[PDB]
Amino acid sequence: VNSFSGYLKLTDNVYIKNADIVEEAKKVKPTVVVNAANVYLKHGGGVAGALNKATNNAMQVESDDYIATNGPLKVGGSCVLSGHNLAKHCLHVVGPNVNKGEDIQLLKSAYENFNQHEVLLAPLLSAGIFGADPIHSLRVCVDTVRTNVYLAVFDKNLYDKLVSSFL
Ligand SMILES: CN(CC1(O)CCOCC1)c1ncnc2[nH]ccc12
Ligand SMILES: [Cl-]
Repeated sequence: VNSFSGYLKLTDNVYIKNADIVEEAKKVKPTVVVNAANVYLKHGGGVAGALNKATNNAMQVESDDYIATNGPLKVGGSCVLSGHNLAKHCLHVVGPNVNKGEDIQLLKSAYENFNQHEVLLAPLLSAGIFGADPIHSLRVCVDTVRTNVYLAVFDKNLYDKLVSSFL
C-alpha cells in the first residue's frame, strides 16, 4: 500500500491520473519523481522547467554541478539526483526529443531506467514539448516498465484520450 490517491489502474503495475506532477509530488513526497530531462540537464520548460521552479532553482544548481563533473547524459539515459522539496530522489530521464530529430526507438531505453526503482511518480516520456505521440509513449511505458509507475498527465483533454484509447 502507498499514498498515491485517485489513480486509474491501467495494468498490474501502471496507473494514471489527470494531475500536475509538481502538485502531486508536493502532496505525496514520493521516493522518486521522474523529470523529463535533456542531456545537459537544462531545466528550462515543460515538466523540467516546472519541477525546477518548484525547487526555487536548487534543482538547476545541483544539475549544473553534475554536468560540470560528468558531462552530458545520453539520450535514453538517466541520473539520480536529489528530489529537493518534491521527493526523496529525482530520476532525470532523457527521452528522445522528436523536435531535435532524435530516434523515437530510444524511448524504450529511456523507460528501462524506471525498472531500477520499485515505485515512481512520472510524466509520459517524450510527450509535451519533446514532440512524441503521447499515446505511443503510454504504450511503450506499459510494455517496458515492470515496476510500479504512477503517471501524472497535466492536460485533462489528453488524459481522457489516453484512457479512452488505451488497449
Ligand atoms: C508538460 N507535461 C508533460 C505531459 O503530461 C503533457 C501532456 O502530454 C503528455 C506529457 C507535464 N506533465 C505533468 N505535469 C506537468 N506539470 C507541468 C508540466 C507537466
Ligand atoms: Cl515536458
